[PDB]
Amino acid sequence: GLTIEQVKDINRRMSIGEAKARRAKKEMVEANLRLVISIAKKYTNRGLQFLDLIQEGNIGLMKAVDKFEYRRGYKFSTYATWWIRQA
DNA sequence: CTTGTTATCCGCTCACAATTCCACACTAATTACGAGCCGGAAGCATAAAGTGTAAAGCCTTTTTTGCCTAAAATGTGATCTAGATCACATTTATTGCG
Repeated sequence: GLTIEQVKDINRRMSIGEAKARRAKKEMVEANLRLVISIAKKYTNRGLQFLDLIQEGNIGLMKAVDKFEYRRGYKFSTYATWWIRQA
């Protein structure tokens, strides 16, 4: 129900906001890889290998960083490790 | 003097255990719990057309039974001729020999 010319304008500016945020979150999911292996000692030999253990650990950190609020009393080193041990 | 290829050396990843049967005896650790949720099935009686089972109800055919009796098979024993029986004693005829 939109013009083929203007419909592109809506999406072209969405790739700008998601890009400035994506690259900005690539620095938090790289310097915090030490916390993933830290709590990865509670689910070692059980049924899944260690190589596939930090798999659900890295995906969890990338989820918490997105739903994180710097304007909140709780820090990140505690709020992020919540979704990690959940995956 | 500097440069190259080549030879020797090392540590490394790599490929690589072969005399031949059986018997007896023995053996395993670990991820926080509780409340709420949807799940399968506990096997419940239901009910129907459909199916295949299970009583025994008179017919017909087979098979054992008891039957009757007309006609054929079956002892009676004392006398009497045609038959049989043993053992191993002595007499007889067979083919040749000389």
